[PDB]
Amino acid sequence: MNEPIILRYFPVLGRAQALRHALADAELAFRDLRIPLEQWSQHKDSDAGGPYGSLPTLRWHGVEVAETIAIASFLARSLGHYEGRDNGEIARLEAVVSLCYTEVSLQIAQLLWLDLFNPGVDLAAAVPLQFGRLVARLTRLEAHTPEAGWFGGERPVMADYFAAEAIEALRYLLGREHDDALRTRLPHLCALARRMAQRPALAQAWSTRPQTFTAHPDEAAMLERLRALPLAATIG
Amino acid sequence: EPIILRYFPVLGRAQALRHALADAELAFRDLRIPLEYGSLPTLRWHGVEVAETIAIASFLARSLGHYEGRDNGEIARLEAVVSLCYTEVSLQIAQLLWLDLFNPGVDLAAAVPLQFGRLVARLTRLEAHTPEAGWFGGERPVMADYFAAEAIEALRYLLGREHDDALRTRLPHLCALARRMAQRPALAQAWSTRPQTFTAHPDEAAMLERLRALPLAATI
Ligand SMILES: N[C@@H](CCC(=O)N[C@@H](CS)C(=O)NCC(=O)O)C(=O)O
Ligand SMILES: N[C@@H](CCC(=O)N[C@@H](CS)C(=O)NCC(=O)O)C(=O)O
Repeated sequence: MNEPIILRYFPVLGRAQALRHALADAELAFRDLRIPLEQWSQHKDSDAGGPYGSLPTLRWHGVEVAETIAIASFLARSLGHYEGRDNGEIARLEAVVSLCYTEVSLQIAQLLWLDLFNPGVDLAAAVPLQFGRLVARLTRLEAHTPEAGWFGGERPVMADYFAAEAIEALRYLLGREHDDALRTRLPHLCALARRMAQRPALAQAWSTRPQTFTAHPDEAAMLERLRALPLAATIG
Repeated sequence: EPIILRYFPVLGRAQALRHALADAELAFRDLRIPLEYGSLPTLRWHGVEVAETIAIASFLARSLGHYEGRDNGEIARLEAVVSLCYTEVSLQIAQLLWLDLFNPGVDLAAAVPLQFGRLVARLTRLEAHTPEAGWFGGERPVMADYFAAEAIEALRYLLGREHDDALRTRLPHLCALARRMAQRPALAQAWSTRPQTFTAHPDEAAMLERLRALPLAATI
């Protein structure tokens, strides 16, 4: 299993799934190292945890990299995603990653952890707000999402991998009942996520896709509480 | 003005970007939009519209020559500092101020020490890789420096002056870095027009009072 590329994260989707996709889709051999949370207090102050004792981390041919956003940009540079692009075009692609990570992936995770991080919170009041913000942000991304192909043009770049996982994150939270509503509000992002799921070089990644979004002890419990709430009316 | 930064008249997501523009040899309009992807901050730079705080930081890093002569691993160390400082510290400080408006019904006495605790631990990890002299950029400041210094000011803003002594004790090199940044001559005008509130909260003053009444210095 001894790879010169190593991506380290927990056995969950949260902050790293897009990064897994970028590496698999470039047909790089890499070790998808999934560190269990029970074993993580051992890795915090070791090399796997990196300078800041947090995940994800990447090792790329001897070079250690930390933090999801920095890794994304490092990979974009390393895979040629910015070749022939001026700073303005690059910044547009980095805005997409940044928006998907900050406003969607971290927020979906916060919604799942909301009880344990905000004791006594009224889910029925708090969720519609935070969720409504989250959909509003994706709604604006959708307005600049191309009808065909990728943010990267004829080929996918980091923005594409993050945008597709932002849709899967949202779909995971809502459940399959509400696919029709998503397709109505986010048609171009939905279609892009579908295209990404069909890429042959991602077949193994889909095959080994992690089941949960965070390491929440009972995430299934939290979801059914979240899905009891009227989130569909927020979309429409 | 060919360069315009648009944000609210508050610190939150933009002060570090104001500092990067001011510290460079550059005229820019600091456009401050009354508190009343359709989101801010935005930057216009010689005809180019840029959005999202992190992407603006990286755009300026490229434009201002911050990454010249650095390999990709080096660039990514700097970019991770910006990302830690903004997403794990500055954004979370904002979250604490908005906490009971966004999480109606929350018990602050249990919630805050935990979230404030995580936030401090992150900065303490960075403290260990902060230089004793100079900047993350070496001889001159880069974006990492501006964000790191605003992360400290954010924390200080939240605690209050009483607990300054304990901060230096926990985070000497970041405290020194932030101090050094404040005395850069090129930033004097920025400090002169420095906004007085961190967020666009309806009544932040009142919210601060509530937060400081909790046992916050215990977290250090
Ligand atoms: N056509 C399907 C759902 C289509 C759909 O909504 N697909 C999007 C969600 S916006 C998606 O999940 N894409 C990933 C995939 O289907 O592979 C149905 O009849 O319910
Ligand atoms: N040491 C001074 C206080 C200055 C101070 O607060 N220094 C650090 C504490 S972390 C700081 O935040 N400096 C940033 C600044 O000068 O704006 C005093 O007590 O008279």
